[PDB]
Amino acid sequence: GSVQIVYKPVDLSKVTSKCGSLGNIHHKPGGGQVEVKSEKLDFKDRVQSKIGSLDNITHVPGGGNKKIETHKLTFRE
Amino acid sequence: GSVQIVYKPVDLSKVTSKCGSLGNIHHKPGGGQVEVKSEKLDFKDRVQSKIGSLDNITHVPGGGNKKIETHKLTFRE
Amino acid sequence: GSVQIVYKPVDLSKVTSKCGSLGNIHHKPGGGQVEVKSEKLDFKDRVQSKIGSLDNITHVPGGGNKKIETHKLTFRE
Amino acid sequence: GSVQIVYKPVDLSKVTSKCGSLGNIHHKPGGGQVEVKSEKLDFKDRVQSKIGSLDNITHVPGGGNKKIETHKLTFRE
Amino acid sequence: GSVQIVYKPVDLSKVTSKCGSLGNIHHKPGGGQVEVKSEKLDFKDRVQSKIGSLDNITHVPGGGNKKIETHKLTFRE
Amino acid sequence: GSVQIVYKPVDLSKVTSKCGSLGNIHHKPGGGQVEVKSEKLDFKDRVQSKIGSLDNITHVPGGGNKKIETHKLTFRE
Amino acid sequence: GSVQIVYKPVDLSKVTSKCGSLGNIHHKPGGGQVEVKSEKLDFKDRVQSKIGSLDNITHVPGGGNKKIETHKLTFRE
Repeated sequence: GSVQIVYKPVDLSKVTSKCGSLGNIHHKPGGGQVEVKSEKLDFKDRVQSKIGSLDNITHVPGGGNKKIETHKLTFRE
Repeated sequence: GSVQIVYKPVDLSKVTSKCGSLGNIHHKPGGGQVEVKSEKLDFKDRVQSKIGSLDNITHVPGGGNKKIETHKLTFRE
Repeated sequence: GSVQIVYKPVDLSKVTSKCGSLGNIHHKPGGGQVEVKSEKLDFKDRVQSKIGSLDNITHVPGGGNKKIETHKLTFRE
Repeated sequence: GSVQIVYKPVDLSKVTSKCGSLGNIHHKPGGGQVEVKSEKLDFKDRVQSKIGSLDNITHVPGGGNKKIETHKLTFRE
Repeated sequence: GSVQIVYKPVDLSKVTSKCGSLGNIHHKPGGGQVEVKSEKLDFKDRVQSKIGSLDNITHVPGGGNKKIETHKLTFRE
Repeated sequence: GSVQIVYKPVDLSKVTSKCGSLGNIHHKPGGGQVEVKSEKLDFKDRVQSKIGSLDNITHVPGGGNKKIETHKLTFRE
Repeated sequence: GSVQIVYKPVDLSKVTSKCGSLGNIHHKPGGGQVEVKSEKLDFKDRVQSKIGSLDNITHVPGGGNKKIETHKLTFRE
């Protein structure tokens, strides 16, 4: 009683982006006020806590393109 | 009772980005005020805590492109 | 009862970025005020804590492109 | 009952970035004020704590490109 | 035809201020951004021009009290 | 036709200020950004021009009190 | 036709300030950024021009008190 498994994922994908020009991009924030009053914090296992923040990203890629691919062959006899 | 497994992922992907020019990108923040009053913090295991922050990224790649790929063959007899 | 396993990941990927020019990129922050009052901190195991910060990245790569790939064949008889 | 395992990852990847010119990149921060009042800190095991910081990176690579690859064959009889 | 003029201003004024204590006075500004683009300026005769300014007075007198008094006898025959 | 003029300003004024204590006075500015682009400036006669300034006075007198008094007898026959 | 003029300003003024103590006065500025681009400047006659300045006075007198007094008898026959 043979088990024969044949995983053959072929992937000829493409992800592609032509641009002429990005040009004028002003990002001109006027100041903030933030206040946070915590007493106790217990974080445990897997955490990300951005607590009490005032911030400004200006993320201008020259085409940001992204491809994700997850293959998984679990087997249990 | 033979177990024959054949994992053959072929991947001819591409991720691609032409640009002419990025040009003018002003990022001109006006100042902040942040206040954070914590008493106790216990972090444990796996943490990232950006607590009480005032900050300014200007991330301008010449095309940022990204490809992720995770293969996994677990087997349990 | 033979176990025959054959992991053959072929990967002909590419990640690619042409640019003409990046040019003018002003990042001109006006000053901050940050205040943080913690009493106790116990970090343990795996931590990253940026506490009480005021900061300014200007990360301008000439195309930042990135490829991740994780293969894993666990086997338990 | 023979166990035959054959891990043959072939990887013909490429990560690539042409640029003409990066050119004008001003990073002109105006000063900060930061205050941090901690009493006790106990860090343990694996930590990174940037506490109470005011800072300015200007990271301008000539194309920063990065490839990660982790292979792992655990086996337990 | 005699002209007899008799100016007799008597002034027994007082201006007065008792205080116990002034005590805690925090003046904690978070930073600014100002931009001014003038081409031509011609000022003439009597001017005060504070142009393009970012500033912070903290004027804490121990009682500031002020008395003005202007007398004037013009005469034209 | 005699002209008899008698200017007799008597002035018994007082300006006065008792204080116990001035005590805590924090003046803690977070940094600025100022930009001024003028082409031509012609000032003439009587001018004061504070152009393009970023500044911080902390003027704490021990009672600042001030008295002004201007007398003037013009006469034209 | 005699002109008889008698200017008799009597002035028994006082300006006065008792204080116990001035005590804690922190003046803790965080740095600035100033930019000024002028082409031509012609000042003439009576000028004061503080152009392009970043500065910090901490003027703490032990009571600053001030009295001004201007007398003037012009006469034209």
